[PDB]
Amino acid sequence: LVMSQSPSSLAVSAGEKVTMSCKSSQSLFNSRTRKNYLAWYQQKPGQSPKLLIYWASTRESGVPDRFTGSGSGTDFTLTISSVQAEDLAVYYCKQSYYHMYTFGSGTKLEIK
Repeated sequence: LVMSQSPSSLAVSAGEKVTMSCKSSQSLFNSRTRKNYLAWYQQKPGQSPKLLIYWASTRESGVPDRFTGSGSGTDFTLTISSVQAEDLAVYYCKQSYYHMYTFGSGTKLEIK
């Protein structure tokens, strides 16, 4: 199982929308619970990881609608509506199915 994220680095202006990908070499869809065990985390410098989305598209309580997770099977997407200064961080995807390769390599988000 290979988890791959892209792009590695995103540099945009405030207010812009961005999308990032997380691919898996194997399907993360479980025919039992019928859900994709893929989550997205926000990692700021030295801070504790922050859960943004789980079950591929379920937004964690406290997270604004600006963060949206989508996709199924092998291709997943994290969308951030209008990037703001507080969004500056590295975003990682984590799969909880086979569990051979847990986290993706991450996408760094910055402004300007």
